[PDB]
Amino acid sequence: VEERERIEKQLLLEAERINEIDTLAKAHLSNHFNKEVLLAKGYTLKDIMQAQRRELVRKFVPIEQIKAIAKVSDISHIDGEILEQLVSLAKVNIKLR
Amino acid sequence: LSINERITKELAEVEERERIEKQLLLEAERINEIDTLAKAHLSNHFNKEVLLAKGYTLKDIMQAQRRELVRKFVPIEQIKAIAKVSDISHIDGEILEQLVSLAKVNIKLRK
Amino acid sequence: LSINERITKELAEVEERERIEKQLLLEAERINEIDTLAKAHLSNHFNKEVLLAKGYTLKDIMQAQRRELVRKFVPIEQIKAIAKVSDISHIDGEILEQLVSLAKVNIKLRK
Amino acid sequence: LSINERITKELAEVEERERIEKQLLLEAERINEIDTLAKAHLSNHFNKEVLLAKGYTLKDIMQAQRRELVRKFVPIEQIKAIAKVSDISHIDGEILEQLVSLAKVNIKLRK
Amino acid sequence: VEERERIEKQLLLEAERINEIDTLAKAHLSNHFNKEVLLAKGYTLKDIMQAQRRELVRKFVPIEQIKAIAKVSDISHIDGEILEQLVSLAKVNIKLR
Amino acid sequence: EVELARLKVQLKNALLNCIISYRFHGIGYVLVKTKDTLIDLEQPVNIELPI
Repeated sequence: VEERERIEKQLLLEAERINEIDTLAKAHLSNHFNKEVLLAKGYTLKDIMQAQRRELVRKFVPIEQIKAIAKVSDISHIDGEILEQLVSLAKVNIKLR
Repeated sequence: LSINERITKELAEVEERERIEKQLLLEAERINEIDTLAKAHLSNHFNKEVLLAKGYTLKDIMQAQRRELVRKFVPIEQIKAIAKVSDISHIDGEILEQLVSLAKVNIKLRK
Repeated sequence: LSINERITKELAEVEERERIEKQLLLEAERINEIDTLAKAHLSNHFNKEVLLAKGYTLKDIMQAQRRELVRKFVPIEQIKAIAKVSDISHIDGEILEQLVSLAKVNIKLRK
Repeated sequence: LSINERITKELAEVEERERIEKQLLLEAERINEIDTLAKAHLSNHFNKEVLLAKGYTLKDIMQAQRRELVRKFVPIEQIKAIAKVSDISHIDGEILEQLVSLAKVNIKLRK
Repeated sequence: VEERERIEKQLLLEAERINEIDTLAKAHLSNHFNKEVLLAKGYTLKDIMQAQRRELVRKFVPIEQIKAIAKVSDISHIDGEILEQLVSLAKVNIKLR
Repeated sequence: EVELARLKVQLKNALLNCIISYRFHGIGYVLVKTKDTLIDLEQPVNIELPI
């Protein structure tokens, strides 16, 4: 049962990350990208989270860093820990902002 | 891509190992500080040269110097209360680091 | 499971229960030492009864009495050099045991 | 029921742990008055450290300290009356508790 | 026979609890919930006791604390250990009242 | 045996002066020091191990 316990631990960790992302995104980007309205438009939770992360990168992380570190100007298909690097850079940018 | 970000993780782990190298350097600095303490407060017979000639490991030399310094400066009442035992012969470790900190404090207040 | 396995399991169980009993006795003596130090060297306002009425755990009472004793007896330079910081509010543990031992011997030398 | 039932069963577990803690506090009081008598009124040779080095269980240490205190304070006539025999070597127990209470009364009136 | 003796001990314990609850409820809530009239209306003894307990909660324990400990606004189905918690809370509220 | 040997050493040291005083004055006194206060010396001793 400790396997399920650790699965629940990972669930808590991703839930906390989603919490941080939401609490910053609602106050930073817009109300149009709210979880309720996105779900009504018909996007899964992971799709909603990745779209919010990409919008966060497009707001804070500058395009030169997008096309140099992530090697592509379009964040439409860069998802992964490169997106993790981009959201970390966005966190640094909002910290210094 | 996924390869780029996994290699990023790889070199981040290498970065953590670099920090491990730094903390090794810090441990070496602590070692030379303990050597200075041993020279300043202990007999010439406990020198690293003669101990190595008698055939003791460097860690053994450091722990012997630390134990002697604790017995010399830290009074036996603190020694007993800290180690929960009077004997220091099997108290090498974090408790020994705490004891040698107490010995440093004792010499500082003595001066 | 053979006879030797039976004997070693029985001996291990007996030794474990003996160690648990010794731990209980050690906790008993620790409660004694906290009570006596609080009665002898610290004010009536820090009594276990009033602290429990204010709603603090027993371990919290013990560590608060220990910290107060350390501030009362152990000098600030000694605190800053044992615990590496002036504030004792986050030094509960083995280093707290060191500070309270230093206070225990401080009162002995004061007498 | 169900979820709250298991949480209230964990609460019953808390009750059990509190009962254990109270039993430990009672051990503290008893064994600690005994240790205070031992230190204050008996020789350094009967210290817990040296007795443990000689290899005696702590219960043996406490009963030996109690017997020595009874012989030191309580008169032989009182021993022969309350314990019904002169020898205390086989009187460990509730009768020993009564004898050490009498010894505490004796030292209180002696002071 | 000591098994029946302990059963009688538990019987006396719950009878004393019922008597205390009834004595306080008569002076606190109303006489419409008296044991005689409830029995005439056709409620078992345990049902009468639990209904009186729930009314005690609804009187002393305000609805906010009710939904706080019962975890549901309606005490209609929370009976059990939660109900015992709520009735002890009612005892506390009348003690401080 | 170690504590008893130390006690024996102190006993010999006391006994030397005890015998010297016995020969010079006619009486010699050795105090048996126990774990007691200075005021407790007046009280009698039933059973104790001397310090």
